[PDB]
Parts: sequence; structure tokens; C-alpha cells
Amino acid sequence: ITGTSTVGVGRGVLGDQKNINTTYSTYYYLQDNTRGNGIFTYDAKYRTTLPGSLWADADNQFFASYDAPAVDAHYYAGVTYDYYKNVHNRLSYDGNNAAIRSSVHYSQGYNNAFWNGSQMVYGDGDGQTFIPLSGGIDVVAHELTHAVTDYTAGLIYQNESGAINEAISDIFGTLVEFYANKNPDWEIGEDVYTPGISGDSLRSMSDPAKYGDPDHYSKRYTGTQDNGGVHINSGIINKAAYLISQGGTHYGVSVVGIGRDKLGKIFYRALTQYLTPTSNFSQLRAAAVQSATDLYGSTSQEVASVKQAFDAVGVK
Ligand SMILES: CC[C@H](C)[C@H](N)C(=O)N[C@@H](CCCC[NH3+])C(=O)O
Ligand SMILES: [Ca+2]
Ligand SMILES: [Ca+2]
Ligand SMILES: [Ca+2]
Ligand SMILES: [Ca+2]
Ligand SMILES: [Zn+2]
Repeated sequence: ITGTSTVGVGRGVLGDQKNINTTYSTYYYLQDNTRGNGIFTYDAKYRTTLPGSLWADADNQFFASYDAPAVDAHYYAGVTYDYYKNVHNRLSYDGNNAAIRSSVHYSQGYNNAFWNGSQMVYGDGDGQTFIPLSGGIDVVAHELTHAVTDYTAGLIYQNESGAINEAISDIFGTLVEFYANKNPDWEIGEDVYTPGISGDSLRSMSDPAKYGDPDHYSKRYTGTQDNGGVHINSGIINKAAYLISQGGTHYGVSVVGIGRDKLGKIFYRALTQYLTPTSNFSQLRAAAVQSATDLYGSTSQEVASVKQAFDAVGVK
């Protein structure tokens, strides 16, 4: 909508107060004009018609229970935009400042969030399995990273290419969570999963097998569920990424960690310069090796650690 840029205030899903960028034209809308061609947040009103209505508020205060998922979708889309611009020099998901659109209050009791090819979509959860999923910065950043991937490598969402697609979303979702630096970890979705249970998450990058996911190629899933295991086999790559950053010894193979910033640089370059729609795990290792060689040199510690991490998880 055409209007003037304003700054509202509200509370997110976890009860934290934050300032949001809004637009005033009769109502105050969740339209942030400060980032690219805008960040836009919509109300799906418990239905499944998308995007729904651009979020309108009479007073620019967003403290109602019903407001909280909107606040967080809007705010955390902004953080994710800032991460890509400031860390990777990328302007929105398409690299040309595409508008970022999100809808909240999708369906009733909907225990998921997704990128639909055009926008973000967030359920409210059923209140037991999940609370509203935009409350997780890693969740928001995971979903927006699918848009990045789709515009860049274009990894097909099945089998090994799909597990890479998922791992890239977990990797950058985590790196965004560290960038914001509130309560960061190498777990996925802990802030919105199972409010009645402390210390769990959907997936772990540091120890995928904590939630039943493989941490070595020899344990890969080859059945048909989950698009050939895209959220299962992602654990193999997630573990490799964790080892590259943090180091460790895994199945007897020791990796020297090189830290989060270098992990991000290596994987961002692989995603944007080397991976293709049909890349498999072997080809990801090659892409990451080439990326780290470009950035650091063939005889670098960074290259050595990339190779050691893939070796550790059985990917040649
Ligand atoms: C990043 C988390 C987000 C919910 C994502 N769409 C996801 O990982 N979903 C998988 C895990 C289950 C989510 C709720 N049932 C999924 O398999 O869809
Ligand atoms: Ca209000
Ligand atoms: Ca956390
Ligand atoms: Ca996390
Ligand atoms: Ca929990
Ligand atoms: Zn995903």
C-alpha cells in the first residue's frame, strides 16, 4: 500500500517486546519499507487461501495474543534479510530486492511452516506439538532460505538433492539465529516445539541421531517417505557442517573447526556458484571443496577441514 513509513511496537510469540516497521494509510499495516522492495505480513485468518489480507492494525500497537505470530514473522523476516545483505551482500532472496511476503494464522492447529514458491506460510500449531511457528528465528530463516536456494542452486526437493536443500535451510537458519545472537544453538525449532517439554527440538545438527536422523552416509534412508528422506538424510550434511564449524571426532575421524563465519562463506559460495538442481552428496563435497579453495587456497586449513568433515560422515 502507498503510505508513510512508521514504527510500531508489539510482543512476539514468546512474550518479548520489539519494534516493527509499519506503513500508515488509514490503518497501520505490517509493511516494512526499509528493506528492499518491502517486507509484507498477511493474516490468513485460520483459512488456507493465500496470502490473505495485508495485516492492518488501528493503533500501531501489536500486543494482542492474535498479533504475536505476525509480529515475529515480520521482525524475523527483517533479521533474515539483514543477515543475507550484511554477511553475504545478497539483496533479498532473488538478489534483486524481491518483496518478502509471509502469512500467519494459516489453517487451524497447523503444525508446520513452509515456503510455497512465492511466500512464507506459518501455522499456529496445535498448542501441544507446536506454538505459532514464526516464534522461531531458525524456522523463519530456514523457510526464507528455501527461496534463496530455489533462485540459485535450484536443488530438486527429493532424494539426495532434496536432503541438501533441507540441510542448507538448517545451516543458514542456524547461522541467522547466531547472527541475531539471542539464544543461539545448533538445534532446529527448539523455541516453538513442544511447550510442555524442555530441551528438545525437531532436529539437531550437532547430534542428528538424538532425533533418529542419520549422521553417516552408511545410515542413509533410501525409502520413499518424506520425498525420499529429505528431512532425515539432511542429518548427514548437517553433521558435516557442524564439524566444519565446531570441530570434533566422529566415528574416529577428527576435524579441526574453522568457525561459523567461514562455514557460511563456504556454503554460500557453493550454493550460489557450484550446486545445481541435481547435485548429490558427492557433488556437494566437490562444490564445498572448490568454494573453500577459491576463498582460502588449496593447501589451506579450511580446505582440509571441509575434506575431513565429509570423510567423517562417509561422503566421498
Ligand atoms: C524448520 C522447521 C519447519 C517446521 C520445516 N518446514 C520442517 O522442518 N518441517 C519438517 C518437520 C516437521 C514439522 C512439523 N510437523 C517436516 O517434515 O515438514
Ligand atoms: Ca493494535
Ligand atoms: Ca535457540
Ligand atoms: Ca535453534
Ligand atoms: Ca519443547
Ligand atoms: Zn525445509
